[PDB]
Amino acid sequence: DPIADMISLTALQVLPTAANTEASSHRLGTGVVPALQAA
Amino acid sequence: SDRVAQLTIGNSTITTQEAANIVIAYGEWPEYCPDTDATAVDKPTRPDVSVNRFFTLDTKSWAKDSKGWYWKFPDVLTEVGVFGQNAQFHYLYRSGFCVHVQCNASKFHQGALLVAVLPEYVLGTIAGGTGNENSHPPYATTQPGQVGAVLTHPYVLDAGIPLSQLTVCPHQWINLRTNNCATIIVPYMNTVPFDSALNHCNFGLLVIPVVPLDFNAGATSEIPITVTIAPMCAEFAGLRQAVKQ
Repeated sequence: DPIADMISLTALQVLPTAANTEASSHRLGTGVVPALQAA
Repeated sequence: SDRVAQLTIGNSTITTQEAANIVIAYGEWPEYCPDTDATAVDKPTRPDVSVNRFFTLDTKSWAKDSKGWYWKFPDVLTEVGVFGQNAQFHYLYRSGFCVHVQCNASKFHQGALLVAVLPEYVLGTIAGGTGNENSHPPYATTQPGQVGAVLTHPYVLDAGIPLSQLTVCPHQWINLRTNNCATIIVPYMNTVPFDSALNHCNFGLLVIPVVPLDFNAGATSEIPITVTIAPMCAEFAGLRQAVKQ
């Protein structure tokens, strides 16, 4: 070869019903912060 | 073995030596709301023993000319004990109830009380007598609180419906020669899984003397009727500040 230079992160899903809610308890820790965002 | 009975729940116990069995309204026991029917997402609070216990409301006096009385649930307890407090601090509420109406006399007295549970007990007025006035019951009549109210026209249950058909609802009779109490276990009934304990009464309790009290002069004349009730499987959700109404 004489000249070397010559050589979607979204998919559909079927969601027939609204998302369920999983039971959760209390979380008391550092490092992890789901409430904080960066709009 | 059917006339004697004991009801123990929380730190309270009720006894009776002259019962006439117990009625489980519509054949269903009270139960916490399952995940399939629930809609509100917050974890409920289920106080257990502090609210599912027996509460004794004021006593009424049965006279030879009494019309009858009624109470509304959960209105009667919205301001009593830890149950009331949870009802005021939470938006949502649900529970069942164990109703125990008490009344004893002597083997010489006579009379029969019909004790029934009528869900969604909506009251009506006499419409000004003539029927041309579209008047409505006052807050004090629709939700009489712990004191309960008196019926003015028991024959039509103050709602244009025949008392003669009230037995189509969960009920027991307190016939003085037979028993001295009535017990009805009521499950939660509504078109929604939870509801406001303040804005909606799920059912009303009616105690009506269908057969008037009678006794010979000389026999005790003060024949009281006491109402003791116990929430069952009380759940609460939607916590916030206290609200009385």
